[PDB]
Amino acid sequence: SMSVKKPKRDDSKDLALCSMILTEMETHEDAWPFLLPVNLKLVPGYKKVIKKPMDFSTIREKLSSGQYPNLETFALDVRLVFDNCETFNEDDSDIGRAGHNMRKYFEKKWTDTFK
Repeated sequence: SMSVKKPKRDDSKDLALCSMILTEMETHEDAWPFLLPVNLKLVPGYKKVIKKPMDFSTIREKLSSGQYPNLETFALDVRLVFDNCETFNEDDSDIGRAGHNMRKYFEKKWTDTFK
């Protein structure tokens, strides 16, 4: 509350650490479905169904241009990529499996880096 704060955590490396996580996600062999925005002209249904499209290149652009106010907002976008994936793709499909793989891969890097 006013003049009553938990000890100040060092957040000075967060931008650099998120960047590294995101690079590792970009270079994973199963990243291919998430590297670029889904083409809303070429994929029927996607624009109407998926209210907040997200992908790694968009995350990268936001990260590099100071559009994430904090760690949590970066993690929410990353998770959105996989939530979107699950909404649109069957679990038993190459893309559905990629999504589950990448979320697991992500959450581990996340826990190891920040928890």
